[PDB]
Parts: sequence; C-alpha cells; structure tokens
Amino acid sequence: RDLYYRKAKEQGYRARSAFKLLQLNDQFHFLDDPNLKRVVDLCAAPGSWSQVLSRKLFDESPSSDKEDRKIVSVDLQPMSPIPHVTTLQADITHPKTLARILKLFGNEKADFVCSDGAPDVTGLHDLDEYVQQQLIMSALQLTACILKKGGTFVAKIFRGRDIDMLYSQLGYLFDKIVCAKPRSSRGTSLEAFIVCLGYNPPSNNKLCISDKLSHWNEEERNIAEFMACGS
Amino acid sequence: MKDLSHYGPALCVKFYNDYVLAGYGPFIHVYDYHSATLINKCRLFHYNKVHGLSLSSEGKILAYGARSVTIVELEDVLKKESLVDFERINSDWITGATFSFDNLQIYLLTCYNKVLICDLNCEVLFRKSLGGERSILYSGIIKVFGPDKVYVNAGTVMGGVIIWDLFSETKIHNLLGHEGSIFYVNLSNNGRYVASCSDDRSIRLWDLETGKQLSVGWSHTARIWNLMFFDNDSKLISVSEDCTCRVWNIIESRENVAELSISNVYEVHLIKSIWGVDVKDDEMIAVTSGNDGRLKLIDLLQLKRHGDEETSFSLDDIAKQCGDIFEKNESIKGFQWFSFGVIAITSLGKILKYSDVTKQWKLLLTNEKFNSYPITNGIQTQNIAVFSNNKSDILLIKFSKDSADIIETEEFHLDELSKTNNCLVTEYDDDSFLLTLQSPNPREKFVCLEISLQNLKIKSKHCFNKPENFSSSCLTSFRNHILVGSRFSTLVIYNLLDESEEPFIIRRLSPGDTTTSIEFVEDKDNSAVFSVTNRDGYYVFIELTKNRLSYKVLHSNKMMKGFLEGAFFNSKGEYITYGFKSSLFYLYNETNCYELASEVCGGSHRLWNLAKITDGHVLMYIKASRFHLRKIYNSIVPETLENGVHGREIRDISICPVSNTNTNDNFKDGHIFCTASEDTTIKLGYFNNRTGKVQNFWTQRKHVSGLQRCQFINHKLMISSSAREELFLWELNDKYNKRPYMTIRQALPVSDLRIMDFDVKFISQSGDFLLVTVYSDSTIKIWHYRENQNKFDLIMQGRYKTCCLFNVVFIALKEELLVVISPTDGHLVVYNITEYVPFSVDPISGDLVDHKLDATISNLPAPVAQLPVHQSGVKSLDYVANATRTSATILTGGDDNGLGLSNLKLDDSNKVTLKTSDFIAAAASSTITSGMLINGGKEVITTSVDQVIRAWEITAGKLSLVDKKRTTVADTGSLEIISNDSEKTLLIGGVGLSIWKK
Repeated sequence: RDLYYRKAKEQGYRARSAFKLLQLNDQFHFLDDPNLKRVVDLCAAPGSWSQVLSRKLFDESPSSDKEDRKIVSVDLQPMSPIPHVTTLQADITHPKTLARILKLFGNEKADFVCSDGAPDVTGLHDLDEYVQQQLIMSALQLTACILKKGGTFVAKIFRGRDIDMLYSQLGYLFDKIVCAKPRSSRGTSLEAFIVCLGYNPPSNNKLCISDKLSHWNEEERNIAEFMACGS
Repeated sequence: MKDLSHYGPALCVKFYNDYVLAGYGPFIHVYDYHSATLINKCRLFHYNKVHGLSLSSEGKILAYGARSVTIVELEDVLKKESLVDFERINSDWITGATFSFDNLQIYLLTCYNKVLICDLNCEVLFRKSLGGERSILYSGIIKVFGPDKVYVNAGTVMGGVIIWDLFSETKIHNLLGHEGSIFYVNLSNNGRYVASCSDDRSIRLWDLETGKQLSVGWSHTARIWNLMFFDNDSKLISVSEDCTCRVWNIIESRENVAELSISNVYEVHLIKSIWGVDVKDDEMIAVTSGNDGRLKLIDLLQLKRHGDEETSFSLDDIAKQCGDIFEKNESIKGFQWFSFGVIAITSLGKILKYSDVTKQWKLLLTNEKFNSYPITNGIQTQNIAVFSNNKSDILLIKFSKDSADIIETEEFHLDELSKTNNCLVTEYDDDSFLLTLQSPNPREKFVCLEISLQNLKIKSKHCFNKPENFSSSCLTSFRNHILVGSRFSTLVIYNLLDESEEPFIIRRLSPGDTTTSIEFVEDKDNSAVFSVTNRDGYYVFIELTKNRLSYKVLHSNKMMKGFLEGAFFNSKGEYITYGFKSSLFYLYNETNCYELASEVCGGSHRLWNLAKITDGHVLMYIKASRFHLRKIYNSIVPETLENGVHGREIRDISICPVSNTNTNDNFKDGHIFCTASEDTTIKLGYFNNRTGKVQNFWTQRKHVSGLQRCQFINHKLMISSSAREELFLWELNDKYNKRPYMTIRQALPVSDLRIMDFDVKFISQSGDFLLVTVYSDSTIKIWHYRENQNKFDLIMQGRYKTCCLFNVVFIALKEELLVVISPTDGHLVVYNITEYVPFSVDPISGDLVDHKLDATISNLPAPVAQLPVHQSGVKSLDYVANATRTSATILTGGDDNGLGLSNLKLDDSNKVTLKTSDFIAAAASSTITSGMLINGGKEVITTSVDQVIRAWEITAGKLSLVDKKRTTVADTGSLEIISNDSEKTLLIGGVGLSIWKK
C-alpha cells in the first residue's frame, strides 16, 4: 500500500516485491551477465520475480545472448503463465521435480537459483523465523544439485534472533555469503536477502538437509558480511 | 546486567487446583487466581518462550517452546528464581508435549510429526513415526486416553488433520476439509470428537470414530490460534487473532451427530493475538493469555451465575399483574432503580412499581399532569423519584427502604418557565439535593431548586441568566457552585450564593457536542479536579482553582469507539466508563483497557438508565417493546492476573526525567514513563524502581497511525510523532496523589509523508524551544515553539536530497548551533544554522538566547560536513559533547549491523570537521535499532533485532564489547535509560517490554 505497490501496477508487475530483485541486481549484477543462461525461481507465486527474470533476460537482452536461455519457476500453487517462463506446479521436495527441472535444461546445471518465498507471518517471531529457515533449507535441497558450481543462490530470510546459525550452516557451501536489504524492503519488516555468491562444494520421511546441516554445524553462529544493494 | 521484570507475549496458561500457571516469555508465573497474587516468577529457558506446559498429578511440570524442553518440579518453580540448567534443546521444533499415562515418560511431538518417547531427564528412549511423505506441522497434540491408547493429532501446513495411533504407528484418519494451515487441534476428553481450526477462520468438528465432519463454525474474524473442549465435552472455547475468546455449545442430536453453535463472545486482549486458554470446569471460569502480556480471567456464567442477571417484561406481562389498565399507545417513558426495585411512569402518567423481591408489578398512582412527555430523575441512594413534564410541573415522591410505601410527596409548578425541556438532579449534602429545570425561551431563567431529602420541600430557589449558546445536559455540585454541562462542549459554573454574579464559562473543551457527566475526582490546596465526559467520546480532566476562579485542562483523551455517556472512579482508583457503540451498551475499564460488561440494547437506545447496586450495577432499557433489567455483577474472580501492555511493537520509550519540581510523593519509589506503539497509542504508566513492576494509567489515542517517536523533552513536556505529519506536544501533570495527567498542548502544522525524527533545544529559561523535524522526503524544517502564543513558527526549511532522513539532533558547540542528520545513504551530514536563525548560543552547555525578531523562513544552508559512516540507513543516533563543548562524539548504529563512533570538532576558528574514530563492522547479527551513550560518553548500550543487549566501553575513541545478554523481547527496537542517582535502569522495547538494571 506503499510506493512500490502503485509502481508495480504502473509497470505491470504482479507484486511490489518485483523491485526487491531489481534493486538487488543494481548490485551483484548477477542478471546483467550476457553469459547468464539458466535460472530457477522457486516458490515463485504469483510470479513477479519471474517477470523480472523474463524482462531482464529476453525483453531487454540482445538477440545474441538469448540462446538456450531457459527460466523455470516452481510453486505448489498454480501460476498464471509468463512469456519465456516454464511454470511448474510441483513440490520442491518431490522426486522428479529435480529430474523434471533438469530435463527442461540440457541437463545443464542452473547458473542462478532464486527464491522469494515466505509464509504469512503469524506474529509469533520464533515460529515465523523457524518456518522461514525451513523453507530456505528445503529450497537448498534442489539448489544443492541443479546449481552450477560457482553459481549464485538468492533467498529471502527472516533477519532475526537465529539468523547467525543459518549463515554458518551455509558457510560450508559458498565463497562469499552476503546479506542484503534493498530499499523496497519495508522498514516494518525483519526481511532481508541472503545473496550467496560462488557456489562452492556440496557434500558427497527420512533424513533431510535440515538435520544434516544441524548434524555438522551444530549450535554455532557466524555473522555473514552485509551488503546494501540499490542505488 | 540483571533482568528485573518482563511484560510480553504469554503463550499458554493452565489451571491447577487454585493456581494458574502461565508460560510468560521464558518464565513460568504461578498465581493464586482467586486473589490474583503472583506467588513466584521462575525462568525456565535461557531465551526461548514457553509455548506449552502441563502438570502431572504429582507436581512435575513439563514445558516446551520452539526447540526447548524441560521437566521441573512445581515445588522448585514456587521458590526458585531460575531453573534454566534443566533446559534441554531438541534438534527439531517441538510442537507438543504430554506426560505418559503413568507420568514416567514424556511424549514429544515434533513439527515433522515424529513422537520422541523420553525419560524424565528428557533423553530419548525411542521414536515413533508414520510411513509415507513427511508432514510439516503448524500444530498438534498428543492425547493420552489410557496406558496404551495414545493418539497423535497432527495439524499440517497443507490443511489436513492427521490422527494416528502412537504405539502401532498406524494412521487412523486424515481429516480433510479445512482450506488453510491447521493452527490448532484438540480432542474431547470422552473420545467422541476432534476440533480443529485454521487460518480459513473456521472451526471444524469431527467425529473421531468415523472421521466425518459434523460441523463447521464461523464466528471468529481472524486466524484462530487455540481451542479446547470443556464442561464435560459439551462446549468448546476458542481464542483468536481477533482478540476475542469465543464459547460454543456442542449440541448433540439423533439426526445429526453434533453441531457447533456460537454461544458467547468476549473481547479480552489488546491488538492483537490471543495464544493461551484454559477453563476451570468447577467454577466455569476461563483464563486467557495474550500477545499483550495480559492474563485475563473470564466468568463463563456472567449472565447466569446468580440466576437473576437477565429479566424482561412486555407491557402485556405487566398488565397480567396490574390488570388491563393501559390505554391504546401507552408505554413506559421513564424508570428508576431503588432498593426495592423499579419505579416507572407511563406516557399517560401511570406510576408503576416493580419489586425485585416478589417479581410483581403494581399500579401505584396516576398523575394526569405527566401524560405530557414525562421525564424521570432520581436520587437512588434515598429512594426519591423526580417527575417533570413540558408544562413546568414537578412531582417528587419518597419511598421506604424495603416497604416501598410512599412516605413523602410534593408537587409544584414553576411560573418562571413557560415550556420545560430538561430536568437534571444531583446530590448536594447530607440533608438536601439540587434540581435544575430549563426552558427553550432564551430570556427565561435557568432555575435551580434546593430540596430537602427528608420531606421534599423547597429550601431555596435560584434563578440564573443563561449564556448565549447553552442547553444544560448534566449537573454536579461543588461547595457552593453548580457545574452545568452544556452542548458544544460548554461547561457553565454558577454561584448558588449570588445569582447575579456572572457565571464562569468554559467553552469548547473538546470537539464534541453534549457534555454527559461532570464528576469530582480530587482536590489539593486551592484546586479541585473534575472529570468531564462528552457524548462523542472525549473526556477531559479540568483543574478549578480559587485564587475568583481560573481553570486548566490537565487531561484529555478520546474513547476508542462509540458514545461516552459517563465515567467514574472505582475503589481501586481506576477510571470506569460507560456508553454505547451503535446498539451495544458497554462498561469499560479505561485505566487498564478491558470491557467489564456489554449488552445489546435497542439500536436507537432511546430509553435506558444505569444505577449502582451492592455488588454491581443494574442496566434498565427498553428494547423491542420490552422493558429489560440486566444485572451486572462484580466479577467472581479478579478481572486480570496481569493487566498487560501493548500487543504490538513498542517503537519508543521515554521516562519522565527527575526534577526539582513538586512531583507527588507516591511516585517517589519509581518513575513515570511512556511507551509508544505501532498500535497507534501512547501508554502512560509507572514502574517501581526496585521490583520493576509496571502499572498503567492512561492510553492516549490521538494518533491516527503507528508511533515512531516519543520523548519527554523535560519534566513536564513530551513530544510524539507518527506519520502523516503528526507531531504532538503534550503536557504532563504529576502533582496529584494517585495518577499523572496528560493533555495535548499543540499539534505541529502540516503541509503522504512521515516525520521520521525530531529534536528540541530550549531557549534559556523561556519554556519556548526550537524544534527540528526531518521527513520521509528528505525535507528538514526548524520551528520556534512560542509558549504564550502556543504556536509553532517555521523559521527554516530545506532538503538534504531525495532519500529518507532517519535521525536528527541539535548539537551546540561553542557559539554554533549545529544540525546533524543521518540519511539512508549512511552519511553523517552537519549543518551550521547559527547565522540564519534569530538566536544566539551561550558558550557552555549550549543555551539558546532569543533575539526577539520577526519570523522569516530562512533557507537551509549547504552542509559544512558530509561523512560516510555506514553502508545503509542509520537506525540510531546519539551524541555527547565534551566538558568545554568544543567537540562531541557521535554514536551510530546501522542497518548494516555496524556500530560507528565519530568525532565532531570545531577548531579555534570555528570550522567544522567530522572524523570517524572507530567502526565495528559486525557489532550485531542483525539491524542495530538503539545506541545510547551513558556515563559521560564512556560506555554504550545497544539494542538489536537479534535480541542481544550489548554493553560497550569507549577508550581513546575506540569501542570494545564488554558484556552481552539476550532478551525475549522479539524485534528489539527501543531503549530508554535513567540513572538512579552509577547504577542504571534500562527499559527494553520491541514486542514486549523488559526492565533491567546495570
């Protein structure tokens, strides 16, 4: 109901959150690379980050770097279709949605995986923060595989009491872990974004990543470096 | 540092044999609930809140919250301050916990629908789980029916309620039907039913044997957080984000198995959620625990407990007892309550008596003079009915206590009045009362009669001239004067000793129209304080002083909603109010912000009356051709065990600074302070310096949107701001014995955009001051506040660039007046405005001197210093100037979780240099929200969203972290510090409030 909600209606973006990934890319410039070719948007509904992905890599990109470019956006909620985006209605847990995503690429790994997913906050901060690190963890499942080694992973975080756990739990897997508010991010929100650059090495009703990151880490906290993003 | 008190989210509550046990942040509170005494506070968890607890028959307490769990002895909880060493951390979030049937194991339900069976040291013995896909849970309970019959009841994110048998690891039901995530599941004790609730706002009743949905209930208007069966599984109680607790009947029939039927709605917590609930089947009492830190006791039989709470009579019911005596179109037009019951009068002047003892009505007498629009008044204490009409006729009747016999009667006609349209009465002294009568002819007199309480004869008659815009609406007496409430917020005071004296007229006390009550509160020296309510919701406390009279407004506020018909103080000094919101009568504790009773009246509510009785009130009213009697009994148990604070973010806190003034002695053991919240209110209260106990006084409601700042700028002035250019200057009065008072003195002129911050500098001894405000659009304005004209004059305006400006501060060094802002680009920007404002700076501690020139709007000069400090927006800004006021050190806490220390210096030629002295890049894990310098700049306390309070020391301009301590206050965003005389009191705000000592 702020600035960005009318500026979203003015540019045909599905939600105000579209500017968080834009104001993010005003830094890091992970979407201004002409070599950039395969991206995954997880928990994408209603799809404003996928629009930004479409506009940046097709509508505003020379025809010379549009080759093999492929955007697949996933949510368990059905999404209205987006030009140049393949929308999957599938669970990021489930079996062939990793194989399925991989088929729609030339079994090439993705250069960049993003997620702006968040459940509606309850007002109970410990629950809201834990639920958010749930969704980041399960999102990390597929990013662990499909992402090309040395490739970016972006996720929205609850920047609260236990965030320093998540950073250190993520120290094993990235070159430089960054944390960013943009400026379309409401002051009224504990919101921030964990922009993991340089995918480094992963490992080698059952056990999941949450419990094996909890396996190794455990009860330790580190502070990721901070990065403001917009201009 | 030591933690002293906490008021904040209280997640669960349990009845246990005359105790209430409350999970209250990371503590357990044990109360004796019949007296509302806090027996002990015991900290169970280092930082986690207690989400759930239960007691074994033998006094062991099982408690969990997030990943924390503990088993602890009720005996210890009663006498130990902390038991955190018994806390254990499980790897997964714990959704629920219960004792095994014999209390030798515990069963832990995780958020992934696995049950850990543990021993009484909380060590795992084995795990039970289902086969199939994982389930993520937002709720669940383990229900123990017998030693081997344990049901795990899982509420999934996807909206299924999974009921499975613990020991066989066998799915019993997958209850589908809800539309959102499941936020609570419970089972009836008799094994018949499941109840679940979701954020689809429905409650669903399921058959546990068949797995079928029997009933969907929709009453709650927001997400539902908790529910349970009670009263031998015949009722359901639920508790919601809508701040209501709702009771439902389980109605069982042959053709449909059972159905939910809404029964009662209680609004019992502040915005917003309610988390805990439990019912004591014995006494039909409920306890609820809220986000606001309030613990509420609810009488589930407020309308049934004593058996005479609700009674109604139609005119036919009455005629069956008096006989067929009423004429066509004749109805009850007035009524009063006395010891024996009701005296009423009809539109044709029939006077009727209803006996509370016998339940019988009878015709008492007829007076045909009062078939002309009769009005009813009374002196309830002395069984005196007052009847008037529009023809200047009065009839007074006195009745015997039990007998109700007419023992005195008097009648008269006032020739001074042609037509009469209003009659008011008030008590006067031990032997008489007052009666006023008024007419609509402007040159007729306002008549006040002094009448004997013994034989109802006229002792004296006084005739006053009416001021121009005057229609009397209420009456009180005080010494030898009468205070007459009038329309247009007017109050006229007459002198009963001299009807030729010019009245003392107080005009426009509030934006409202009809003055509904004037009630004496207290007096001291030559001043008396009165409560004055206005029908449109405003109430004012005025101070009347005998010097000739003068008056001062001490307090002003508005009710949140609806008509305000009166207000009084109870025996505990709490401001009680009553009125209507559309159809609904309310009786409301305005000091602590909760409803005492409510009743649906006749929409118009043309005819109603309230009277005090022993152990409560009687509300009389006409609705839908019925005469209704509603008895409102004093609560069988206390109203609250904790009153609570805000239920939303506390964005700022300010302690009223210590003074050389006449602050009352009852406040000596503590401090008056304000909290300013995102709930748009400012709460004025007090805390005890040794115990940290908080008491509420007022909740100021002027602001339209969420508060940003509030600060006591001296011992009696306070400024608050919000957005949409709300900036209010308030005046505090703390001279009287029981409570402080606060009133608006002026609002800042307005040009949408918000006032992000402000600072003030005082003009020597004037009580005038300069004000700087900075706005969301980068604009900066400097104002002169002139006391005597009570106005804000704009004397400078400019703009930084285009980004928001979050903090601003006046710094006076040498003879220069500096303005320091902290834009969201992370710079410290300095302006030297000395030459462009008509004021002078005294060389030491920096006093302004008024040159008394006329107001021109200067333009803001270009900055004299621009220092980049932080990488993003600066959330906290503070400074301390050295002994010579030649330099000041500036402390900034950033949205980049960095902490910066800068030096602002002027040389012998008065040129400004801003140099940064140190910068701690990882001063916190998340946003730093507060940073205050203490002890002459030698130390620092910071607050941050990571809920770690950090203390720093500064040596040679370099910062080092010296102590750290976690708080439960989530989203920690406000901090206030006061010295004791050195030792410090810290007030910590976010979602909750904590008081600490350093």
